[PDB]
Amino acid sequence: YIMEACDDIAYSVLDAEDIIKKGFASFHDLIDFIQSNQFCKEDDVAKRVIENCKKIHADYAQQKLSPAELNDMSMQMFRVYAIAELVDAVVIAFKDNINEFLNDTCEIKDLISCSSGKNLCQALKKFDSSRGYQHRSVLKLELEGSNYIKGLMDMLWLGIKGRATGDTQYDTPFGRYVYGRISENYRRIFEQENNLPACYKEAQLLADAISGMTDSYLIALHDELRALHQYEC
Amino acid sequence: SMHWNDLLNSNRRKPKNKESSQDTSKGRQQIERDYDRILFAAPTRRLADKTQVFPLDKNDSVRTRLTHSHEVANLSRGIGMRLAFELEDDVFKDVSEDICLKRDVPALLAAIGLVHDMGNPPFGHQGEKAMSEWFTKNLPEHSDNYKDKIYGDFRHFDGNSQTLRLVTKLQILNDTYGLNLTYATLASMIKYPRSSESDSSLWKKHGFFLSEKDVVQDIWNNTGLSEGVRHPFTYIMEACDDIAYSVLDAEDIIKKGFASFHDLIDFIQSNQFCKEDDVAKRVIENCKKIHADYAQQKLSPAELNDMSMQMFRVYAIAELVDAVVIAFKDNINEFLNDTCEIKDLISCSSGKNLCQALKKFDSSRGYQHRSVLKLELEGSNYIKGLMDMLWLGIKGRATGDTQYDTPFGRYVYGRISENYRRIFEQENNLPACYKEAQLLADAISGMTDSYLIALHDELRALHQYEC
Amino acid sequence: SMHWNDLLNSNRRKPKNKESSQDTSKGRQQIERDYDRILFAAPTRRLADKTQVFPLDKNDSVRTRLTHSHEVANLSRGIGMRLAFELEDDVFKDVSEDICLKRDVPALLAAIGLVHDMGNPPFGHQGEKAMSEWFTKNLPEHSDNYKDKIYGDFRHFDGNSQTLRLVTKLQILNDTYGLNLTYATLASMIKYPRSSESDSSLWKKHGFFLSEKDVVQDIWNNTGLSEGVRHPFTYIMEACDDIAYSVLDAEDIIKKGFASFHDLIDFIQSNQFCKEDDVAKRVIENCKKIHADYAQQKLSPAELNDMSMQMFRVYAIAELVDAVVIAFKDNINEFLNDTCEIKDLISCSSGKNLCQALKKFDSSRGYQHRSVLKLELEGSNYIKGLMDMLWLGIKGRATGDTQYDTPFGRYVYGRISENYRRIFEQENNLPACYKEAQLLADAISGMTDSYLIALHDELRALHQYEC
Ligand SMILES: [Mg+2]
Ligand SMILES: [Mg+2]
Ligand SMILES: [Mg+2]
Repeated sequence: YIMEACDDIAYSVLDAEDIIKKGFASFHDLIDFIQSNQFCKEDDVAKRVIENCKKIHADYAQQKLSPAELNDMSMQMFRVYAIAELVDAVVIAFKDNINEFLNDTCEIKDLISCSSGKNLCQALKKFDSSRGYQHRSVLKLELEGSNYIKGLMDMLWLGIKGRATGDTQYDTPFGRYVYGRISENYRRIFEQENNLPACYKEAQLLADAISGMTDSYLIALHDELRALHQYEC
Repeated sequence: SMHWNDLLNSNRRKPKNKESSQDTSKGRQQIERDYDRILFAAPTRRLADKTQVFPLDKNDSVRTRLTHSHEVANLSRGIGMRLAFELEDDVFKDVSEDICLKRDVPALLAAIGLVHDMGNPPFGHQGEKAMSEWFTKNLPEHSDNYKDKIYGDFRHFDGNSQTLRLVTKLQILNDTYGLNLTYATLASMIKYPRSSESDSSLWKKHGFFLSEKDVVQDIWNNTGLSEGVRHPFTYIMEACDDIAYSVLDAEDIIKKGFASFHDLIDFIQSNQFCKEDDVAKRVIENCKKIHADYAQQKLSPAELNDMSMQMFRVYAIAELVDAVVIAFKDNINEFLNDTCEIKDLISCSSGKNLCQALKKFDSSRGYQHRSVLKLELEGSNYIKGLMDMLWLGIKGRATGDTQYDTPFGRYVYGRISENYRRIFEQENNLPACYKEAQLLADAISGMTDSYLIALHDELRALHQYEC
Repeated sequence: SMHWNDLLNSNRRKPKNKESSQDTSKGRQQIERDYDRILFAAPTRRLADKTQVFPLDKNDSVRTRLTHSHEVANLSRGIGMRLAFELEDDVFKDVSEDICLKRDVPALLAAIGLVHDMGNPPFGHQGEKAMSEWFTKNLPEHSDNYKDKIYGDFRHFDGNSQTLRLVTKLQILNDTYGLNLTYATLASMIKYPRSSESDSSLWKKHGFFLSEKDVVQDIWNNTGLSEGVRHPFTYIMEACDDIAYSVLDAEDIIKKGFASFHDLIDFIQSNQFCKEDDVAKRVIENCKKIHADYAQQKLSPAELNDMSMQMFRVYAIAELVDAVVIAFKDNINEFLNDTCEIKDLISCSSGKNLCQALKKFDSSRGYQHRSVLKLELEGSNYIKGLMDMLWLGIKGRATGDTQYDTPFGRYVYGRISENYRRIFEQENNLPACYKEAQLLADAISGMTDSYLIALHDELRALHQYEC
C-alpha cells in the first residue's frame, strides 16, 4: 500500500512538473485548474498548497526572472509543497489504519483514498491526463510504439509458433534467425520441460522477449528484421 | 412584394441575455459588427493558405481565396455605396427611418462578399468534385443505408452549404448560433434557396444541408423570403463574384505567362458575341489607346504586358460594375417580387457578352493548362486518400458497428478537430450515417492545402502497419 | 489653425490630360478610388508572403503583413465612420459642403491603414535593422563619399520612407506620380514629417528620403502642413496600428503556445500600471466573467484558451478603440494647430496603460522567444548576403568605376527589377553613391521572404566561381 501510494504521488506530481517543463501548460494553468476543481475547492491540503505557491510566487516575481525560469521554479515549489503534503497525509493514513492493514480481511483499495490528499492527487491525475497524456505528440508516439511492438510481435511469432506444439512452420531461415535473435535465457526457460501447456510456453516466450527490450533496442530490432524479412514477404 | 425592412433585419438568432460594461458594440452598426466578426474569424485567416486556381507557392502575385474574397468584398461595398448614396430613391423605397442605409447596405454587401468563399473545400473547385466523387463511391445510392435523397447533400457537395453551416453551427461553442450574424446577412449568404430534397429547375445546386434546414426556415421567417426566393443582395454578390472571376483570373493567366495581352485582345475581338458588343468595343478601344502611349515609353515586354493588362482590368471592372448596377436598378421591382425567376444579374446587364468571353478565355487558357490539370489531379488524389483514411476511423462510430476500434482508427478520430467531433457526438434527429458523413465533410472542408497534404503524409506514414 | 478643406484635398499630383469613354471613376469618390488603387496594387498582394512577427509556413492562423494591414484598415474605417456619422459636429467644423465626409473620412482612414506597411522590408522589423547594419558597414561615415547626412537615409533605413517612395515614385512607369493618390492620402501617409538632414526631438525617425523631398514639399503646399507638423489622421492610423500590434500579437503568442490566457491575465493583473487602470480592470473582469461560463461547457484546454483569448481580443479592442476616439475628439483643437507636439494618440487616452502592458507582454513572451530570435538571425544573414551579392554588381555603376563588369555582376544587375534600374539610370541631381544605395534599398525592400531566400540561394550557387 505504501509503495502504491508513493508511485501514485510520484505520477501525479512529477508528470505535472514534466508537462509544465515541456511547455504543454503553465504554472498559472495548473493553479487555476486546482482552484476551479470541484473537489479541490474545499480541500484543506489543496488550499494550503495553493496559498503557499502564491506566497512564494509573489516574492519570486519580485526578482528579475525570465518567464520560463519563473514557471520552472514556481513548479519546483509546487512540487515540494505537494509532495510534502501528500507524503504526510499518506503516513498519517497508514498509521491510523494500521490495524485494518494487518487484518486478513483487509478491503482497502489504496492508501491515498483513505488520506486527506485524495482530492489533490485525483485533481493532479486529471490534469495530467487532460494536458499531457492526451497531447497530440504523445498520442502520435504512442501509435508509433504500438505499430513497432505489433510488427515485432508478428515477426517473432513467425519464428516462435509451433516450436513447442509440434507443427513445423518455423523451419524457414527467417524463422530460425528470429528465434536465434531472442535472448538465450528466455529460450533456455522455454525449452525446459515443465507442466505448462505448449501454447502457453510459446506465448510466455514471446512476452518475455518483448517485455525485456528498451525502446531503442525494439526499434532497431524491428527495422533490422523488417529489412531481413523482405524476401519471405 | 417584399419589404426592405424585413430584408435588412438587424436582429440576431441568439436570444439576448449582460451588463453595460460588457457592451462591445460601441458606435458600430449591427451589420458592421457582422463584417468585423467575419474578418476576424479564424477561417478568414486560413483562406490565405487555400489556392484559388493557380498555386500560391510561386511569388507571381497570384490571387488566393483571401485576396479574391477581399476583392469581391470591395466591389460589393462599392456597389452598395452607389446604391445607398446615389440610387437610394430608385432602389430603396418605403424604408423605415430606423435603418441607416448608408451604413448598412455597403457593410452588408462587403460582409457577404468576404464570406462567400469561406467554407469552400481546399484545392479549389476540383476539391469539391473530388469530395463528391469519394462520397459517390462510399455512399452508394443503391444501398439501403444511403438510399435517401438527403445523402445527396454529400454526393453533390457544395461549398455554399458548408459555408452556411460553418457560419451558423460549425464553431467551437455548440450553441447552434456560430458567429451570430444578423438575419439580413444570413439571408444574403444563401445563394441557392433550396435543398437536395426539393427538386427545382431555377436553381441547379442546393444551398443548405439538412442539418441547417430548420435554421434556414427561421431565417426565412425573420426575413420574409421563402423556398426558391433569393435575397436581392445575393444577386449583387454573385455578379461581383463572377466579375472578379472573369477579370482577375485572366489577369493571373497573363501574369503567369500562359498568354499575353495581345492574345486576349485578339480573343475578345474575334469572339462571336463580342464583335458587336458596345462594352467590349469600348474596352478594346481604351486598351489600344493606352497601349499606344504605353509603347511610346521604354518598357520591357513583361512590364508592357503587365501594365496593359492592369489597364484592361481597370476598364473591364469599371464597365462591368456600371452595367451590373444599371441592371439591378432597372430590375429592382422584379427582384423584390416573391416570384423572381432571374438566374443572374450579369445576364440582364450589357456586360454579359464580355463576361462570357472572359470566362471562355479563362477556361481555354488557364483552367485547362497542363500544370493546372496536374495539380488538380494531385489534389484529388490527396483528398481521396485522406477521406479514405479518415473514414477508416469514422464509419460505425454512430451506427453501432465497431470496426473503428483499431489504434489507427482511434488516432485518426482524435486528429479531427474537437468542435467537429463535439457536434457529431451530440444527440439530434439526424440519421447516424448522415452524421458520420457530415463529420467527414466538415473535417475535410476545414483544412487548407498545406495542412491537408501534411496530415495525409503523416497518416500515410502511420498507416503502414495496418496496410 | 489648419482647415479641413486643405487637409481633405481630393486633388492629385498628376496634371489632368482623355475622353468621357475613358472615365473609370463612376460613382466613386476620389479617396475611394485611392483605396481601390492601394488594394489592387501588386505590393498589396505580395504582402501576404511577408511575415509580421511569426513564421507563416505553419498553419497556426498567424497574421502576416496583409492580414495585419487589413485589420488596421478595418479599425481605421470604424473610427472614421464614428467620426463622420456621430462626432461630425465636435470634430469637423467649417467644412465645405463639397466634401462628403461620410464617404471620404472612412475611406481615407482605411486607405492609409492598408498602405501603412506596404513598403516595409521583408523578414519583419529585424529586416530593417539588418539593412541599416549592412549600410552602416558599407557606407562608412568617415569616408568622404558617404560623409553627408543624406546617406543616413540608408544608415537609419525606415519602412515609412520606402513606402512613400513606392506609392509616389517607385512604379513601373517613371512618371514621378506612381499610384497618383490624392493629396490628403499622401499627407496622411507621412508618419514622421522630417528628413534625416533635419534634426528634431519630437520625431526620432525620418519619414521620407531625399529623392522624394520635393514631392513632400508639394504635398505640404497642397495640404497646408509643414515640416514637423503631422496630419491629424496619421495619429489615428498610428493608434490603430499600435492597438493591432499589442492585441493581435498577444493573440498570436497564445495561439502559438508560447503562453496561455491565464498567463496573460496574471501579467495584466500584476502589472505596475495596470493594477489601478479602469480599462484594464474592466477587461479583466469581463474576461473572467466570460471564462467562468466558458468553463461550464465541455471544452478542450486548447479550445478554452483560444476562445478566452478571442473574448479578450474583443474586449481589449473595443476599449482601446473607444479610448482612442475619445482622446482624438477631446484634443481635436490641438491636433489642428500648427504647433502640435503630441507624440501619439494612445498616450493621451485612457488605454495607455493597457496598451503598454500588452506591448511589454508581447516583447517578453513573443519577440524574445528562441525560435523568433533564430529566424531573425537567419533573415539577417540572408539579407546581408544578398545585399553584398547585389552590391558586387551595383557599386560603380554611377560613379564611373568599372569593377561591376564581371559576368556575375552583369547578371546580378539584370536580376534586379526593370523599373528600379530605369529609375536608377535616370539623370537627376542625386549623388551617384546615393543613387546606387537607393537602387540597392529599392531592390531589397521590394522582395518577399520566399523570393529573397530563393534569389539568395540561386546567386550563391552562381557565385561559386568568382569566390
Ligand atoms: Mg511507477
Ligand atoms: Mg468567388
Ligand atoms: Mg503595422
